Amino acid sequence: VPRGSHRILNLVKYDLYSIFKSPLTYLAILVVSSLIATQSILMANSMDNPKHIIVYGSVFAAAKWLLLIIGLMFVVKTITRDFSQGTIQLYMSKVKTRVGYIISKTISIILISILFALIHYVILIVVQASSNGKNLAFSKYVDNLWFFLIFLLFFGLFLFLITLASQKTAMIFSLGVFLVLIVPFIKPFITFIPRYGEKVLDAFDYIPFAYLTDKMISSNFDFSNWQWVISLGSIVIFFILNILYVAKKDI
Amino acid sequence: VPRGSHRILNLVKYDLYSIFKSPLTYLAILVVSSLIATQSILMANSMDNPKHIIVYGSVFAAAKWLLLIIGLMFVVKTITRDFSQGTIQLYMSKVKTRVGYIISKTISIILISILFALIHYVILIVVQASSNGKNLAFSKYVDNLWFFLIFLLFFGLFLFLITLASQKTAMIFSLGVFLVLIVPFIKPFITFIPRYGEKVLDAFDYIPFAYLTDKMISSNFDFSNWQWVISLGSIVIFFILNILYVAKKDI
Amino acid sequence: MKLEHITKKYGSNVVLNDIDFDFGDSRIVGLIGKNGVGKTTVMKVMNGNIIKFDGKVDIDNADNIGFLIEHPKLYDNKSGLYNLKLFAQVLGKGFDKAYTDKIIDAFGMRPYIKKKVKKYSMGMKQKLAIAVSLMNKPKFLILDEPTNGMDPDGSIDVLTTIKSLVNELDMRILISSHKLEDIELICDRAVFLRDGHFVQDVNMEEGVASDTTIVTVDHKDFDRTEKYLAEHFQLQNVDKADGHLMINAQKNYQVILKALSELDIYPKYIETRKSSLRDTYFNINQRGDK
Amino acid sequence: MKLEHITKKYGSNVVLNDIDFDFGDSRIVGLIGKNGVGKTTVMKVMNGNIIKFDGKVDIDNADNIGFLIEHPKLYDNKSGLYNLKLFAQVLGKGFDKAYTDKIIDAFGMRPYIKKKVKKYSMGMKQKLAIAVSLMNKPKFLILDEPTNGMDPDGSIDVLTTIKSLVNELDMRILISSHKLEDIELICDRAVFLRDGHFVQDVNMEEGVASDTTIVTVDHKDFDRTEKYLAEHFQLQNVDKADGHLMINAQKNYQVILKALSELDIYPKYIETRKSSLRDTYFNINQRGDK
Ligand SMILES: Nc1ncnc2c1ncn2[C@@H]1O[C@H](COP(=O)(O)OP(=O)(O)OP(O)(O)=S)[C@@H](O)[C@H]1O
Ligand SMILES: Nc1ncnc2c1ncn2[C@@H]1O[C@H](COP(=O)(O)OP(=O)(O)OP(O)(O)=S)[C@@H](O)[C@H]1O
Ligand SMILES: [Mg+2]
Ligand SMILES: [Mg+2]
Repeated sequence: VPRGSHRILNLVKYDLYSIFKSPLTYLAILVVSSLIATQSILMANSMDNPKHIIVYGSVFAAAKWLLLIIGLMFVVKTITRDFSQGTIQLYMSKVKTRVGYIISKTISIILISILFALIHYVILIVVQASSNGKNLAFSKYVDNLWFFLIFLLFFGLFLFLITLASQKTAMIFSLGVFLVLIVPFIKPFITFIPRYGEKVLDAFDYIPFAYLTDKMISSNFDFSNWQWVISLGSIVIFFILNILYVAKKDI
Repeated sequence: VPRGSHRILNLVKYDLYSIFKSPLTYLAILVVSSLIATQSILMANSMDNPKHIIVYGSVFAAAKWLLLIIGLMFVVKTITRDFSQGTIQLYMSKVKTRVGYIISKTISIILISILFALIHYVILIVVQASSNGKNLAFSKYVDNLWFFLIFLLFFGLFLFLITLASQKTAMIFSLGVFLVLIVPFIKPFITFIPRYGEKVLDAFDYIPFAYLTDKMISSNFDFSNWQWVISLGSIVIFFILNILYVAKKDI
Repeated sequence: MKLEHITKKYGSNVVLNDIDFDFGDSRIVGLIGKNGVGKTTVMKVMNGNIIKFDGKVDIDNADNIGFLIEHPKLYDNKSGLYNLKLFAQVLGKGFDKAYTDKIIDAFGMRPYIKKKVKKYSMGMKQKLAIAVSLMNKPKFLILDEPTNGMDPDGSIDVLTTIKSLVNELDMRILISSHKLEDIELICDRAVFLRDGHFVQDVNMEEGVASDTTIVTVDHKDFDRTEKYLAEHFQLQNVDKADGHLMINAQKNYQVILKALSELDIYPKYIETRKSSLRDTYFNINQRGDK
Repeated sequence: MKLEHITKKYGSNVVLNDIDFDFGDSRIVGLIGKNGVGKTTVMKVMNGNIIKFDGKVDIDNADNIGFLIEHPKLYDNKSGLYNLKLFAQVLGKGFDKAYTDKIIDAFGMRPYIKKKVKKYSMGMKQKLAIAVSLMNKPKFLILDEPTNGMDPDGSIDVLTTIKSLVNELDMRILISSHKLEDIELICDRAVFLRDGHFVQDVNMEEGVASDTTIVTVDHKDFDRTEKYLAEHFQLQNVDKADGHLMINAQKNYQVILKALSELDIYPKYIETRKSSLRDTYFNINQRGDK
């Protein structure tokens, strides 16, 4: 009934509300804005002594990288808040509520992703207003939203399941960071070394951790039919597992 | 008096004791061993169809990377254990004890670093026993110890100070990982882009975070006189700050 | 809220064993037992924080259950008031300002309700936690030592407030608690849990007091004093560990004191007073350790 | 362990204000007050968990201070026994097996001492935590509601054990606690802290003039009972009309009852009425809320 739905949404509202009140959020936004403005101002308009013309695509990709990381950390905090304060015990009292808890968090993750995508959009629009160059297609920004939604929801639900499996929070933040910064590190470090190097590299296109992390610094994207399906399928199964698990795990 | 020293050491003994009992330690060791054996077996002895002759230096550097990360996480756990369980409140009751607490942890960090260096040594000796190639100098392994001691102590004390400053543990594990995997990521991503690119890159030689992280994947090292001094000086000041801070911070 | 044949073990440690429970048209049920018996476990099963209890937990899920288990659960960097609003909106039906205020002022937490929880004392946190549970405007309220950290006045006002509320709302309250004296303030029955099952069902409808007299003797005189008193008066309870024998109240101590003197027994103490859950408790549990 | 002019505030909230404290050759000092008064704060200052108290805390650092503040502090993934050994080696002088055992069995925690702490109940954790503090073989012991989660028997045995230990070790004990009845078991004084300053001290070894034992006899026995009490006690009042004689309060009636029995006198009723710390507490603090 709508009463159930209402209670679920009320929890969502509080998590988002918190994001918009903590000064930390505001700080993080200012940091991103500063870094982007810095790149634009310092060299995009000056390195080759151009007549102040820049590549928004370079800015775009950098902004995405930063916001996806900050976003993922916001997602992790959203996920771990109840384990941290121990308040989870007050929610998981019956199946209807336990399931609603997962639903609420899933919704919050989606809304966080939307927020970050909106920030990304705004930062880049300001850059476009500020200098010269051909503006990016609206549809490019839209596809960027899709990337954010998928990236963050995939990692969010994955980490959520782990959080519930272990009931630890320190290692969730650790994994969020670790996974993001390991793919781009390890690829060029050793992928080329084994006789299976090419095999391994090709394999990454079918592994969401690898391809979603790699695309975090791309100016654009185009998922292959398989790659698209695999990522979305992974999201669906994690969601399902979270439900099946929460329904059985003692708190 | 020796009684004071004894109590400090007893705390150290317990932290190390814990490391040697948890199955997680044993798992981590096996993982490193497996990865090294894997590289040796899969391609070092076969990629170019050599007569089973390998470069221990490639193995050496990889092993170092893995052990320094695992080591740093062991260090972070050693640091945050008392905040996590809240047991810190039972120690910080008077200055003599508060100071002893810092001393104990400093000693534990050093001993952890030694342990990891010993593991590194053993893994590589096994590799040398296993296949062909010119064995690495004993003195190279020794210098590698020095690298471990410095790397881990620098990060350990830095993170310790943060831990005490914020009284949070989730963000200590996060920083440990983040810092390690960010330097090698960011360098080639944007260092070359600004007109100050060369300036920035050169600057990294004087910034311990950058140069200590970068050398984690080197087969060897040679610190410049400045670089050597800067790192060691940084360790000393962190140690001092930890003492001054713990002596004043309410628990 | 009914429990049928509940059995729960942790490895080889059986905590609950074929334990049954209900509310026989009662409203306030106290739960008494020693530490390690399983009071929290029972409550968790009822709350539904356990799904491995091998038995039937009969709950009309249409109803709300409010509860507080072990240490209080609050969001530390938020105000007390914030937590009340959140839970009312989140676990409850919605935030009822008037209801909330009655609880805040009845408990007397008002002066610090707008301060952050991390700045609260243990006592303050419990007063708030009780209120948080109440904010769901539940029918079943399950409290694990609700007055554990409260001061003498806090305990009385909180407990009194809850009793008023059980009529305002059609509630059923289960209170697991030490401080039998608090249960005695607000109760209409109590159950004594031992070795995984209920041992006594103690019904109390009125403050009948069942006045009793305590006669206290040296331990070397306990056996013969017990024999004398049980034969000539009505023995109600004993406390062997402390040398107490409890008989039906006597106005006049002469006959007992003379007869005991003829047996060379001279009491360390004697007094007429009201009956208590404390005496009931010891009679049942003292032999574990003593 | 002396406190001189201690003042402590959190922003505008003054908790302690020019508060002084000492042990006037006493051993067991209870601390009583309402929740929000600052009992924990005082203890933290003494322990030395606070360094911003604007005053002098006089501690011979040569000595050890053991303590338990708020919720118990233990390493969750380790056994109870492990924690005792660790702390004895780490904060204490060393691990004394015999000492440790006396505490474990006296508290009765033996059956679960080898189990992991995370598997412990709240009560069990407190019994262990008290033992952890004791393991330092300290001189000053500071306990923040040490029996807060203990059952009736646990509380008595733990408190009794500590009192024995204060003689075995030259200790001074400060106990902040609700359950005035527990303080009354083990105490030789108590201090009442209200409004951020000490308000009323009580010397438990002195009591008051009104603390009297009343003996009631048959009229024909009165004169000979009065003779006996006059020769062996101090008669504070004599009501021949009603058969009552008042002496200073007696803890143990055996001497009187045996002596009267030798005279062939058997009193009908013996009673003592002395004010409880509870009554003292309410008199002082009830007006805050009421
Ligand atoms: N997570 C757990 N793992 C193993 N054993 C447990 C766990 N939780 C509780 N127990 C055991 O279950 C028994 C009863 O536990 P509880 O329900 O917490 O006790 P209780 O009746 O609430 O007692 P208190 O805490 O002193 S009121 C004890 O013997 C505990 O050791
Ligand atoms: N970290 C803190 N920040 C702000 N205020 C605090 C903090 N800790 C305690 N207080 C306040 O200090 C006052 C006294 O606190 P405590 O020492 O914890 O009280 P208490 O006498 O131990 O009471 P209990 O917990 O109910 S026995 C209260 O008004 C608290 O709100
Ligand atoms: Mg319990
Ligand atoms: Mg307190």
